[PDB]
Amino acid sequence: HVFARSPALQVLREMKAIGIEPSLATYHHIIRLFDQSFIIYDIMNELMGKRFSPKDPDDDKFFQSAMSICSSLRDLELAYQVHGLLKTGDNWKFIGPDQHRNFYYSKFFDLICLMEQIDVTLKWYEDLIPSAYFPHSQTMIHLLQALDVANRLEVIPKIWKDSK
Amino acid sequence: LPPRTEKMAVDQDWPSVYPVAAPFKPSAVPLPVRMGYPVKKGVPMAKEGNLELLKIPNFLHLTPVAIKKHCEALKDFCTEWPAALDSDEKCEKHFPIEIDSTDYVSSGPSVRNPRARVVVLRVKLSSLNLDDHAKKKLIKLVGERYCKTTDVLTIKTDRCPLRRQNYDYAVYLLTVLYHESWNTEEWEKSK
Amino acid sequence: LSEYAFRMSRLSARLFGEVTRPTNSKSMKVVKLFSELPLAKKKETYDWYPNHHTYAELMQTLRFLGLYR
Amino acid sequence: EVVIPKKKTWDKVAVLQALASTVNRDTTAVPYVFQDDPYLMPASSLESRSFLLAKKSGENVAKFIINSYPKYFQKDIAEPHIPCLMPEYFEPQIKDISEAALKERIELRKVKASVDMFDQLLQAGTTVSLETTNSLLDLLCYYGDQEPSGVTWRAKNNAERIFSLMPEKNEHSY
Amino acid sequence: RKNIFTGKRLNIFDMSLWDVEFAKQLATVNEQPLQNGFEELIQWTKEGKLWEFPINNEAGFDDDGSEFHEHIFLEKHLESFPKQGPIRHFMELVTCGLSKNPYLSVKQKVEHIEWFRNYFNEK
Amino acid sequence: LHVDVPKDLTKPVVTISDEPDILYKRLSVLVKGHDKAVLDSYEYFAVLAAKELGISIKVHEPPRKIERFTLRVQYEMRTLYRCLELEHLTGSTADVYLEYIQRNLPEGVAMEVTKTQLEQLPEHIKEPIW
Amino acid sequence: HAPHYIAHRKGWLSLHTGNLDGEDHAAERTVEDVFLRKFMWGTFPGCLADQLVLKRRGNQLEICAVVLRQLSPHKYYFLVGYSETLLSYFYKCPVRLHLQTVPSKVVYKYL
Amino acid sequence: HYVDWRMWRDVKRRKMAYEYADERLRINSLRKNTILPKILQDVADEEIAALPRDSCPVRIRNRCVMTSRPRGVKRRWRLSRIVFRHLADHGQLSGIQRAT
Repeated sequence: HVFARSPALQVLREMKAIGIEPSLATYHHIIRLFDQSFIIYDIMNELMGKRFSPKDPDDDKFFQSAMSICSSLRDLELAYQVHGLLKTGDNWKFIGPDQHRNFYYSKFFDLICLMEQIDVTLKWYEDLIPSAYFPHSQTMIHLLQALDVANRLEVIPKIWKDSK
Repeated sequence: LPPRTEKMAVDQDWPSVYPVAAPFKPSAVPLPVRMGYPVKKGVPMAKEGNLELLKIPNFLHLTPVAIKKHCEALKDFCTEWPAALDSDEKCEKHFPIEIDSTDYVSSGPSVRNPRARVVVLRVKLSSLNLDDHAKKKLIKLVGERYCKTTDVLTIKTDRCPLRRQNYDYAVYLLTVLYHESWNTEEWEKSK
Repeated sequence: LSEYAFRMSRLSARLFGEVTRPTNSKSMKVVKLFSELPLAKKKETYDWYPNHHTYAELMQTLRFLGLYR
Repeated sequence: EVVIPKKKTWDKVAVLQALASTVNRDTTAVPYVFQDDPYLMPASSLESRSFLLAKKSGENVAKFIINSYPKYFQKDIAEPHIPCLMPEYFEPQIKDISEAALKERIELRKVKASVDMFDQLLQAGTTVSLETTNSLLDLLCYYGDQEPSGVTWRAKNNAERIFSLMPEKNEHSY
Repeated sequence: RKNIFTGKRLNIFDMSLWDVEFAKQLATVNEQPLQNGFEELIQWTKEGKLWEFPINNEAGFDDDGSEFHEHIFLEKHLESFPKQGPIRHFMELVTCGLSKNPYLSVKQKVEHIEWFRNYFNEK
Repeated sequence: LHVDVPKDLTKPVVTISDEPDILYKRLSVLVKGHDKAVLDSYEYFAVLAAKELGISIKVHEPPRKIERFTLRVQYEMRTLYRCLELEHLTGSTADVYLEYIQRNLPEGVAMEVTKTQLEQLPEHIKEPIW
Repeated sequence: HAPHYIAHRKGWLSLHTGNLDGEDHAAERTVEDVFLRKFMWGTFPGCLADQLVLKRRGNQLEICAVVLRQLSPHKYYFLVGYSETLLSYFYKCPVRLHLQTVPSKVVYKYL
Repeated sequence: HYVDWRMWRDVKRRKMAYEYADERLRINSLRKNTILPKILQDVADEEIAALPRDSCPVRIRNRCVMTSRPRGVKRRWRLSRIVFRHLADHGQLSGIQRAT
């Protein structure tokens, strides 16, 4: 926990200096150590545009953890940055098993519904569901709350038909 | 559950719905197409449950939009025909020899076809360095492989199992025929 | 025939790998015997039948395992 | 001046990958692993997982049948030969008491058989190669004296006994 | 206000079954379900289940890497036979037949000739 | 997809070797079927692909074949043909185009591709031996 | 429809290159078809609403079947996986099934 | 598990015909040439005769692969007329149609 933050950052600096490149597992470990939180901005800033290959068993746990942070911070630009990293090249293969995929996507879509304009929320709703994942009832409640906030109450029938 | 053709927009990207060759799915193809010989005072059968539409090798995965998108992405693999060769008149001048070989695409667990080993070499004798005696001897040696009307010597090799071996044998046959046409034995004078 | 024609033919038959030494009709059967794969070694002959043991005992195993009716 | 162009080479799957890069994901369909039929499309995450598990269980049953009765699947008709569609052999073929059979059992990850044959080689006075015993000890330490499917290190387990019996213990063993 | 990649470091450094299993664990990191039909065809081609296009009818077959001259000139195996007898004429016929056989390998043709050698030897 | 789009795509690796490329004077593609409509659709597809890749293509229809026999009850087998003559295309264009149109070959349709490679004389045939 | 409408109103259930002029292995494909039909009819008892359609493209083998919505989807998935694997290993080719469910037999008339 | 005893007998014949084919061809090749001395041709007549009788390639019959019918078999499909007509009439034989 908190006693470890500076030693872990020091270890990351050592690994960079020695010429051993970090992997998704390293950033996953650092993020989950700090989350118990602005290091994620720099981690993303370094990761933007890069393509990765499987180097550690824990690599697949990065995106989930990263997405978790974006939900707790309620920072939507960071969520878009993480998703754009996921979409670059063959990055999607690191989304992990179905449980991890559903966790990642549920937190992502909850954040979109909470912070984004309603029409872009509907575009993401149609693009992500059901092709990417099957929603949880909490996501439907969040989407209805978003529609209530945006005062687009003409859409509840379609949402209920979808939930059915 | 309701078919997903109800959720498809009228300006969607159809190539993504049928990326590859797949059998007709009535719940995926958003067309009210009908097939069947109608009964008396009847209508051709609907798509849902139709086995006849299920027996067609449909081209839903190759639409003009999809064909153009595929052929735009496949341009990167191509090389350019050398501009110097404008017609056959120059192709037969710079490349005298022609090698015909055939491949066969059937459907089955096995790809082997015995007819794919045959190789055919075609060369015009006027494109070889032969004098009068050499040309006469070459014609008499080859026999019916040579056609006088076209001036073309055709060597068809199928002895070897493989196609590369037959091509090598055809080249060897041409070489030995040329060199023995350019040789004069004792019995030659007995013409 | 002729001396010239005979020698020319006996040389063309050496270039193309035919019978150079003179031979008769009965003896040319050996060439056909060894050029073609014999009928008993053709895949239409020795594999004319489906196995019928693989096919029948596979049903027996499948039904015993309860995966086939 | 006939300028013959230089030949382009590519991997066997380059063309398929280019065509795949042309097409984008379908927003109105379930994942490709399921079937587009409305009755079979999963409607919930639990239903999707259940269907995938059922499909994998069916594949496993078929694999069990194939490996249990190779004699019905040995007949090869595919040219070129497909190795991945042939039965797999999980049984030792060498039956004599010899180091090669031990190596075979280590290759097959048959832990108990390997331990028993190492004991039998010791009883037969046959001296075991250092590399062979290191391979055995790899298998034992990785699998913890259990056959393939946590296991807590049990004192005086087979790995420890084999390790103590070793005439020469090199760095790899430790 | 400065990136986490600047600052202190440890300052310490400057510039079997286990390994195959570690590779198999690394393989599971990107083990995802098939996403569309092209991915399925790609995987089948990589496994070796699908034919590689454009179709080559002699795929996986190289005739033991033999050349044409090893199929067509088999008269170097007739050195142990009588050099001018009726046996030589007969074996010349046999090798003329065997050189025109696209269905046998060089090994099978030499096996034919060796059977003939042995048979004539016993007699 | 409206918003969720792939940011970057891994295009395949196509390496320019140093070896010379094969030249095919002609390339005859004979496709056989039991159904004329399938051969017409395949003609449309193949011709459009040839036009889009810049290959020179001309199409014609060889005469059909009908095998009749009797077991009385008389059965029949029709074989229809379509010939696509490609001309003046190199080895790599030939490979890519043939892979495309063979992968998209509809069920019940067999193909016979005859390739007429252009080659030079061997150096052994340039001049006679002395 | 009667057998004399096979090329006029009906089609062919199985499609392959074997019976074309010049092609080979017609008998092998026919025997494969017979086994496939018996195997599928025994592995999907009372499910198949109509005949199978056996399609062959290159090395592939597509069994496009029409089934009922009587059996549960889990059993359909289990049987599809089992059949795919077993037939792929039996014929040494990549077999694939394309089930299409209908509510009930698609009646055309009443003969 | 073949159709009947007669089919099993013919499967037995085709097995030995395959095993003995090379030896039969070679011994048969000695007797079909007017080069080798008659002393040798006469013995190969004895060698070929002594080979097991079912190994002779002339004792194999083209029975149907589904009904073991001895006659009425189309070699291209290895199917007797009754079994062929059943499959052809159901549209289960690709490309086959009734003539008009």
